[PDB]
Amino acid sequence: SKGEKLFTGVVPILVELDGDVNGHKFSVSGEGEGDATYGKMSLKFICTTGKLPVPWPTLKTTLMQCFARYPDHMKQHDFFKSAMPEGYVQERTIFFKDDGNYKTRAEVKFEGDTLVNRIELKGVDFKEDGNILGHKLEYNAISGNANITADKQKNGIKAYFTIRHDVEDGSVLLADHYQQNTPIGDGPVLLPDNHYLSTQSKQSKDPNEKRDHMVLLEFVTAAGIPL
Repeated sequence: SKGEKLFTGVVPILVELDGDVNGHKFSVSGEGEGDATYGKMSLKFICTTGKLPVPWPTLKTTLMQCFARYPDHMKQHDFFKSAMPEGYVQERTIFFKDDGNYKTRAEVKFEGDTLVNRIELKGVDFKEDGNILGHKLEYNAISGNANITADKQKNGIKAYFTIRHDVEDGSVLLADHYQQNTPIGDGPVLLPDNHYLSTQSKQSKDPNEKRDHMVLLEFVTAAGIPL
């Protein structure tokens, strides 16, 4: 696809998130640049409705795998880039153990020159005193592997992985992600063989930013097929 070509230089990123967890509505915008050759994303995320009613780290996976660096020999398995510019739908259920789940739906596509990630997120039945709504999560960078497999009956892909979140009482809150992605356009796409994306994240704060925010630097690289 020509879509792989759309990603050879640096690409402006816009992220929009409409959320709702146990009623508390919130919104997060994100702005930055992705440079897929290096697998790099640099982004700043702000909560535009005031304080964020969940921990940022729990929103990280939801807030562009099209920006991953596919080794040249794996590039026949790059579904994300093949779907562009029409984009793809990315849905997830994220099951936090001993607490509620988030259901998320997003469209990742080009709008003019910009890569837009548009998200609806929705969580119910969380514990008002659990470690999410009571803000009891530590603020660490989330790294790990997303495990990809073709889903040919749906012309797209699925992923599955578990993020481990360090809690403040010294414990671990496990978050099981079940992902499904399906192409928005009707063009041909690349339906990969099994592989994973390796993410290396660096989370920080702009000190002079006074709004609730998260500053991210990400590196994502595809792997698990040898040649």
